[PDB]
Formats: sequence, C-alpha cells, structure tokens
Amino acid sequence: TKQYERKAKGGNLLSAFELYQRNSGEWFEMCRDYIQDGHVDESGIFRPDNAFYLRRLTLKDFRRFSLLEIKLEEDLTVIIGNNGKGKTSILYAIAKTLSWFVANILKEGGSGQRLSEMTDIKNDAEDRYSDVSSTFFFGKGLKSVPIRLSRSALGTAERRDSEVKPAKDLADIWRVINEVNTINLPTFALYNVERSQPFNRNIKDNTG
Amino acid sequence: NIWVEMITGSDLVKVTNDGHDVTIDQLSDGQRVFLSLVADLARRMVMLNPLLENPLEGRGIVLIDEIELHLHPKWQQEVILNLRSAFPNIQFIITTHSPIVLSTIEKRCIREFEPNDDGDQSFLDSPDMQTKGSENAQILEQVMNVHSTPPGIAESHWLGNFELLLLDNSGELDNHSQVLYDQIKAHFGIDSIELKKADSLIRINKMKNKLNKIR
Amino acid sequence: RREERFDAYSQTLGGAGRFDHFVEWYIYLHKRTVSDISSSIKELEQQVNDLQRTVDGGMVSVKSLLEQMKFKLSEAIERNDAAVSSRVLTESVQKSIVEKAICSVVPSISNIWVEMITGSDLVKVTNDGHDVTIDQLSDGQRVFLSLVADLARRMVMLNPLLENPLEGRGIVLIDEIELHLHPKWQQEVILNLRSAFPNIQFIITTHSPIVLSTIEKRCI
Amino acid sequence: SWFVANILKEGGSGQRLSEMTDIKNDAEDRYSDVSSTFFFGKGLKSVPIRLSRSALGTAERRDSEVKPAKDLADIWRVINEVNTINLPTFALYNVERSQPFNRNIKDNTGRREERFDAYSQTLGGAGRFDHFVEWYIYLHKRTVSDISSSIKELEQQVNDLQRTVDGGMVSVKSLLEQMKFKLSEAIERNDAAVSSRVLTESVQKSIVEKAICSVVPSIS
Amino acid sequence: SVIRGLAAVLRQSDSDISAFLVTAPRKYKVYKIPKRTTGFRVIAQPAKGLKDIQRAFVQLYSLPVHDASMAYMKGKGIRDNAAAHAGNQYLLKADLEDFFNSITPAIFWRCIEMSSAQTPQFEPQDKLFIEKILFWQPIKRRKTKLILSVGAPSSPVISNFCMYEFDNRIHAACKKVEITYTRYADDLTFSSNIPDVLKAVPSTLEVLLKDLFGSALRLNHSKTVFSSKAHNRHVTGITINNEETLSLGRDRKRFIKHLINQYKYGLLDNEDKAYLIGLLAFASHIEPSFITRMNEKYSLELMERLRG
RNA sequence: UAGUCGGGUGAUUAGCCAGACUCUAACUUAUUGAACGUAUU
Ligand SMILES: Nc1ncnc2c1ncn2[C@@H]1O[C@H](COP(=O)(O)OP(=O)(O)O)[C@@H](O)[C@H]1O
Ligand SMILES: [Mg+2]
Repeated sequence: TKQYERKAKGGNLLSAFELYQRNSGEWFEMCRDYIQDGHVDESGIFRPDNAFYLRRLTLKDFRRFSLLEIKLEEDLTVIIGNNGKGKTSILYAIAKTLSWFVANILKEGGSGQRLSEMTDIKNDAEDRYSDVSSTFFFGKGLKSVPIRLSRSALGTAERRDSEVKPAKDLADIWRVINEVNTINLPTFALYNVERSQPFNRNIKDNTG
Repeated sequence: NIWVEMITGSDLVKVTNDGHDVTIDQLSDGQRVFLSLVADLARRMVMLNPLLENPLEGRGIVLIDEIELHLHPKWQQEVILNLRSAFPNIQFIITTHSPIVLSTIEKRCIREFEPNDDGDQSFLDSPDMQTKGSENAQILEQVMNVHSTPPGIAESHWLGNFELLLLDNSGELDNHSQVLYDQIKAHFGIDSIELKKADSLIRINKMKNKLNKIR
Repeated sequence: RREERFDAYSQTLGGAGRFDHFVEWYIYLHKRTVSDISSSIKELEQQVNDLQRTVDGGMVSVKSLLEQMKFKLSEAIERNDAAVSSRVLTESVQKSIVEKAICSVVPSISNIWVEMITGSDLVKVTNDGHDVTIDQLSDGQRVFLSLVADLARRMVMLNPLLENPLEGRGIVLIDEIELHLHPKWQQEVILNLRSAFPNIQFIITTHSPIVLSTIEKRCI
Repeated sequence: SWFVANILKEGGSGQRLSEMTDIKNDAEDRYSDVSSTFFFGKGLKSVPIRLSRSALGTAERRDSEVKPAKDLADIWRVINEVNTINLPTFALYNVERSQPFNRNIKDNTGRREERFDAYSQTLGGAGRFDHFVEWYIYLHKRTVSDISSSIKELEQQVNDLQRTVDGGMVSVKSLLEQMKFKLSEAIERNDAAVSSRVLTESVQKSIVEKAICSVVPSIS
Repeated sequence: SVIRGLAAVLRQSDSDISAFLVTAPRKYKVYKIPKRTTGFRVIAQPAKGLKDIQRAFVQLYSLPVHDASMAYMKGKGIRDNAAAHAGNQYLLKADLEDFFNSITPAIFWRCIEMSSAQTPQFEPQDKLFIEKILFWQPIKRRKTKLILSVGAPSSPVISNFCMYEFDNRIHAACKKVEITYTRYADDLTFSSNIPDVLKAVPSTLEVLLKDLFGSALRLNHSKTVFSSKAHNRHVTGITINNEETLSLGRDRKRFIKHLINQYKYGLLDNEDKAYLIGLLAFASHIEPSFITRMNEKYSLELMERLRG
C-alpha cells in the first residue's frame, strides 16, 4: 500500500516487512540490512546500527508489588536490596516475557511462558489479577515493542488476557528473514540460583 | 586452558586450574558454577552469530541472579569487568548482595529499594553515592545500610566507651579508663588499629588538658 | 515413618537435610495437637463397649466389626503406651519448641502455623509482616529456614529427656554459612545459631568478612 | 492414538510426530506428514487425518489436521454416554510382546473392571497380560460369589445399626451414616452395572476361555 | 415519548420506529481497518436506518460535556488540545483501556442518575428503546452484553457525557495545584511548570476511576508517559517544540519538503500529489509559518501551482 | 558526553551546517464514523 511504502522508505522496519510479505527484493534487503548493518568502533568492537534492549518494566499486583516501574540501562543494570525485597521476582518477570520472543523465533505462533495463578498474584490485592508490562527497543525504526503478561487468581470468574502480538510480530521478522538468508540472532538467557547443581558427565541428553 | 582427551577410552574435558591439570569434576563448586555460566553463554553466542568476526559481540539480554554466588571476594572484584569485556553488546540485568561487586560499577547502573518499602514504592532510583572506585566500607554504610563494625558485639563499643571515660576524668587515665585500655590491648593486640586509636586519644586529651591548665 | 525416632538419622549426612520430611512431620504434629489419641481411645473404648452390648443382645452380624474395633483400640493403646513408654515430649510441646527456634533464628519469620485451606493442609508463615506460603519465600529465607527447621526437628526427636531438646549434643557441619544472606543477616547468623543450639560443635566454612567480624580469631 | 484419546475424553490428544526422529534428515521442505484415510460405512466414506511436524526455525509451522477423527470419536463417546453401544478395538502388538511373566500379581484396586480400561496401553506394543490375569481372577471371584449378597448383607447391617440408634445409642450414628453410604455406593455400582448393559461375569469368563482354547492349539 | 420525538424528526410512524428498534443492536456491519504498522482494527458501523435514528436522538437530547473535553466538539480539535499544553514545560499522558467498549447501558444510566449538570429525564418505558438505539450487541447468542461501538455516530456524544463528572472532578483538582488538564476521547493530558507535581496524578486518577466506574473503566498503565523539555513532547499528533510553539515535527517537515522537491521535477504521481495537497492543508492549520517558509524556499509560483 | 528541539542547506524521508534544551522520564497513533482543515458546491 502507499502508506506502508511511505513509512518503509522513512525507515520503519514493520512496514518494510509487511510490504515484503504481501509481494511474496527491495523490501527484503531493507529488512535484512536493518538487522545486519553495523560498524567497528575505535576500540575494534563491532556495534550494530540498531540495538536491541529492554527499556522499561512495570509490575502491577505482582507478588509483593502493588505497582512498580523500573527504567533499565542499555548496557548494565544492577538491582540491590535486602532479602525479600523482590529482586528475584523482577528477573522472573523479565524472563517470562523473553520466553515469548524465544518461542516465536523457534515456531510460528509459538507459546511462551505464563504467570502463576497459584503464586504470582499479590496475596492482599483487591483486584485479583497481576500484570507484567515490558517495552523493548529495536533501533530508531522500531522504538517500541510493548508486551503484557497477565493472569487472574485461581477461582476468579473474570479472566485477564495477555497481550503478546508485538513480540510475535518482531520474532516473525527474525525467523522469516533468517530462513531466506542467514542473519545473526539475539541471545536470551536466565542464570538463577538453580545454576548451582552437582555435575554428572554420565547423564547425557538424547533429546535433540 | 581447556581441552578434550580421549586416550583413556572415554571423552574427558580437562582444564588447567591454578597451574594443575584437572577434570571438570575436580573443580571447586565456585569455579565450576562460574565456568558453567560462561561456557553456556559463549556456546549460545557462537551458534547464534555465525556472520560476525567475533560472535561474542552479538546482541541479547542476559539475566543473572546473585552474581557473587560462591565467589571469593578476590573474584568478586573482577567478575563484572570480565563479563562486560567478553560480551560487549549484551544487556546485563543482575542482582547482588556484594559491596565488593558494587565497587566496580557506576551509580547510574544501580537500582536500589527504599529501606522500609513494603511494596508500594512506585519507581526505583540510583544511590546518591558514586560506587565505582569507592571503598567497600563506605558502600556498606552508605548504600547497603549496614554498620562497618558489628553492633551486636560488645568489643565493637569499647573504644567509644573508653573515649567517654577519658572525657569524664578531664583527660587523665583513671583506674576505670586504665582497666578498659588494658582490655582493649589484651583483646585487639599491641599492633591493632583500635589500640593505636586509644593511644592517640590519650595523647591528644593529655595535651588538650595541659593547654587548659596553662590558660 | 516420619514419626519414628530414628528417622532423625535419615539422610543426616547427605548434605541437603530433608525439609520435605520436616513439613510432613510438622503437619502431623498439628493434626495430633488438634485431636489427642486418648479421647480417640475413650471414643474407641465407648464404641467397643457399645458394639459388645449389641453382640450380647443377639446381633451376631456385628461380631466381625467388634473384633476389628477391639484391634484398633489395642493398637491405639499400644501407640499411646509406646509414646508413654518412650517418655517422649508431648506433640504440643514439640511443636512449640520448633516454632520458637525457627522464629528466633530466622529474622524475617515471626510466626509459622498449619492452615486447613480448601481440601488439604498448608504451612503458612508470617514473613516480613505478611502471611505467605513456604513456596512464596525468597530463596535466602527458605534455605535458612530449611536448615534450622531440619536441625531442630532432629534434635527434638533425639533428645526427648531434656527440658530443652535443642540443648542436646552433636556435631553439625555447614558449608558456606553466608549462602544467599544479605550483609545484615551475616552480622547475626552465628550469634543466633549458637544461642539456639548451645552444645553443638559447629564446623563451618565462609567467604564473608562480615561473618568473621563476629568470631574470635581462635575459632578461625 | 487420536481415536482412542477422543473416545476417552472430549478434547483428548493423541500422539504427535517427533521433530528429532520422524522428519527425514535431507527433507528439502523440512517437515513430515502422515496422512490416513478411514472408512465408516456409505454415510462416511472418507475420514481423513494428517499428523504433521515442521523443523525448528522454519518460516511456516506445519500443524496436524485431526478434526474429522475427533468428530467421529465424539459421536461414539456422546452416543455411548446416553445409551450403551459397542466400541471399536485398536491394538498394537510389537516384538516387545516377548517378555517374561511376573508370577506375583497385584492386588485388585478395581481399575481392571472398568470398561475403558480396555483402552489402557492398547497401542503401547506389548499388550497388558498382567491386566488380563488380574481381570480374569476378579471374574472368577465374582462368579463363585453371589452379587447383591453384599448388598443384602450390607442392608442387614444397616438395619441392625438403625435398630441400635433407635434404641438410644447415639454414639454409633457416625458409623450408621458411613454404612448407609457404603450401601448406597454398592447399589449405585450395581445399578450402574445394570445401567451399563454389561454381560454377566460368568458369560464374560466363558467367552474368553473359549477364544483362548480355540486359537491357541496347545491349550485345551 | 422518545419514539414520538424520533418519528417526528424522521417523518416516520411511531410503529415503524418501534419495529425497527427491536433488533437495532444487531444492525451493525463489522469490518477491519489496517493499522499504520502491522495488524488491523475491528470496526462496527450501524446500518443506515439506525445511523439516522442515532443522529436524530443526539439532535433531540443535549447531554452535558465538560470544557476540558476536546474530542468530537464543534469548533474544537487537536490544535486546541495541543495549544492548551504548549506553554508548560512538564507533560504527563495517560490512556483509558478499551474506552468505548467499556461503556455499558449500566454505566450510562448511572451517569444520568448521578449527573451534576441538568440531564434529559427519560420515562422508564423509553429506557429500553434508548439502549437499543445507542448500544451494540457484539455476540448474537448473548443478548445481555451491550456496549458502545466507536463506529456509531452517537458514541462520541455518549462517551463525552459519561466522562462529564470525571472531567469536572479532575479538572478542579488539577487547577488547585496549577496543572493544565485536557481530554481527547480516551487520551488524557496533564502539563505544568512546577516540578514534581505530576507524579501524584496517576494515583489520583485510579482512585477517581474506581469511585465513579468501579472496575469498568481502568487506566492503561503501559501508556502512562512522563515527558519534559529534555525530551520529545507531543499532544494528539502535534509536536510541542522547545520554543513553546506547535510544530509538525522535523521529520514530517522534511518529508513534505521531499514531496515538494519531487513535484518541482514532475516526479510526483497523481496519488502522491493529492496526498501532498491534503497534508499541506493540515500543515497550514497547525503551522502556517511553515507554509510561508516553503513559499520562500520553493517559489510562491510553484506552491500556488501545486495548490491549484 | 548523551539524548532531544529545529532554522538552513541538500534531484531532498538521507547526509551536512548553524543555534538551542535538560522534573529519574514520549514510545507519532485510527475509518467509511465523529470532529477539525482544505477542496467541490
Ligand atoms: N504472591 C505474593 N504476595 C505477597 N508477597 C509475596 C508473594 N510472593 C512473594 N511474596 C514476598 O515477596 C518476597 C519474595 O522475595 P524475592 O522475589 O525472592 O526477593 P529477593 O530475591 O530480593 O529475596 C518475600 O518477601 C515474599 O514473602
Ligand atoms: Mg476520511
């Protein structure tokens, strides 16, 4: 469409991708260059032109938090406090959100993880639901990728829906472009205290 | 160093750890757990970034809970620097209880809970003190809200009590102040910072009193 | 099996404790406190007496039931006698001792109790002023709770003749005492443990200067 | 597996193809399909089903198409719920069927008597010969016993217990209520058995015995 | 009575109006409109007969609307909305979730009952007809779920009315602490020159929403945004520049210049030309000075030729 | 420093130049309906 063409030519990634999907050259190359372009800085380190990072997180009636907002640094963010201040809760919330990107890079319409109806809703919350809201940034062509994971308490008749379509839309770009011509893909990882385990060389995974 | 041997008839990963060749099973828990983190992350980055000259310069978000887990203080002083140099474009979101780790990080990177929060706080903020390059004892008190000397130990208060006794007796060592002095000497030792402080107090207060008498 | 005295030695030197066994044992203790066996014995004695009267009245069909109930009564008396014979602390007292130990040693925990919620028994805790389940506790709080709970259970089981069973003898080995603890807790942990378990020999490992600031150089 | 799952439960799931082992290694399209067409009389000449699986990371996902199988299985399930019908048998016997016999046989909890136990591990490859032996012994016990004698005996016991409660022994009211519940359950099971239009245990036993002796030459 | 009024306006019989209204909540066409990035919005438009009735209803019955309400108001719009905040350095934006579809007959009648300003009084017999005029039934099977549809001509008026009391209260509260407040449909804007006063507004909003609507209307917490002169500030698609003036924004201006340059060399197709003309009219409304500058840059002759 | 605002230049959504701003802190959106601007009448 002419509207998508204008936005795409202005540097919008989602519009460029939409045009690629409807006409299935130019638009493919726009998408692929958006993901692959970058330069080597003065220190000899490669830097992507379009960075990917979590900008902001909001927690509503989640575990101990009634309503909490956190702004994250692009490089390093360190959370500190006494035991039971919710530091591990914060990383759990983020990991579940990232699971939606991973699921959709692996499979079209893949399902990520969910908030627990047994444990994750704040015990004395008057509304009986929780929300975890995240915004991601992917360069100036995609400044905002909003996701919300939601869950209503066990028993409650009204059920609160998650909103994950933006995660799926972005992950689709990575998956589809990669299938046509290989691109570098983002790494998502959680290392919690469960990483301290006894080692066993004898146990081998025969699964994939 | 790290390498694979097959000559015994089973595939074994070996490492040179502190100058000694050992199996992974022989590593301490602290070393193994940290090795596991880095190995896993490096593997994933290599597999996901085939087109980069240095695949460890790929993009991504990595979450680490309790980065100081099983680490000696010496290692706590290196861990964040090493990670950031090896993975320069990853966004790291980490949690810590270590002032030693905080001494290596800028204040802008730190997010701190208010001390008596109760889960209604709306926005998290950075500490007022610059942590990067600061002394650990200052970070304890100014950022982590902990006394640098344990308040529940009586001996921790002896110097304060000693000073008060000295000031009660116009700066002269009385019987009571001498007893406490001897207790400090006996407990902390002849070369202790605490005894030096006590000695200093004696010297200063004696001189102050002499000045007062001249006046 | 969790009520047997020598269950206290089960997997004692395996490295994890058995916090699962504690929870089972604690719920058990709660159920027995809410219903004592003697009233059950008295009730069973009354049922046996009523059934015996029915059999004496010519109803031979209930003789099988009488024999079963007499067996149950004998078993209840034996358990009561064995409990009596073991000179063991009452279940109420055992429960109280352990609760006090936990609350004294674990700073964030002010209370612990068993609720019947919906179908099944659940252990609840007052943690930082709020009522939560064990699975809601932070890893640091849970790990430390687990240590103390396990140790207190074993001491109660092994020291039935002491007024305070936590004043019993033993040797306890703890690797990385500061595991998951904030500096504030590191300043209290050794004092709390030694106060709760005064006659135990503790052999411990640490990386923490804060822990060391509370200990004499002779112990290091 | 898709028919069996849906006869047992609304929205039942059968088995899926493996991404690791079921997809051909050099498949250009990077997905696998297993397509089947079933026949069910002239009214339903074609019941198509497709099981599909794509490789990880493909641009498009290949999903299974199972709705026609589910629709047919739903008819069997729903019609059977209202009024008993005869149901289809599905079974796989692999080379695994050659395995030694456990002489020790398990105590009858009473899963083996339930009609839809006939679908238990039916496509696993070995049969369940152990389940046969349990079921066959069960049938024997029921044939040698009378059915409703337990009800008659239970009816007599409830009548005796009712007389005791009417005679002023209020302590046995709890036991009466338990026995009345047992009686009601027995009647309901009898009625459900009556309602389910199932063959008598004697007849079932005879049919199986004849079949075994007819097919297996050495067994008379 | 409502029926008689409508029949008179529409020059129809009472009977034919009444008959039409029986299944009016189902007389909607549902279609999709593309979003600007990816995806679609779902729209429900009433049938022509129903639209006429809805318009007649709105004409016959004046409902109160607060002055802070900027959307769907005669002689107002996005320019006025943005201008209200242009002099203030600190800005807050908030949004309501599923605004139109959250408004039910229950909410509507509650608002009528509560209203501080003078509302039309309706006979109980007319209430059922009013519900059938104003509310859409999305689910055929579920006769009990009636909601406002954005696509209906009456929905703007009803939605503004339902927010009347809300606007009254919050406007008054904001004025006491020197905060400017406006609402454009579901988009709430707050601005001030005083530091650290806008932080309290979201909490105030949540309480007020709960008080007036219970759990029916809620803030979209994901869409609550603070800004200042340190950062980009816009209000309803209009940029507020650091000289406290309304602007199209640099990117849009540069795009328009691009299109004019293309036109200068005869490279614009007719569709793009039409687009350019339309956008220049908007530019003339928001930023007339920009048009003057373009005349200077491109020759008045060229621009006049273009606007012919 | 960074981010932001944007006057100019530039076959022009880029790039470049000039000037400025900084509450912990914008992410540019939606029609055929409604309103506003322009055109037509
Ligand atoms: N659903 C809940 N409702 C209320 N409080 C909760 C809930 N879940 C957990 N908590 C509390 O939140 C804290 C959990 O801490 P956690 O997230 O593990 O933080 P940290 O890692 O800082 O110790 C404890 O104080 C626990 O009691
Ligand atoms: Mg239009």
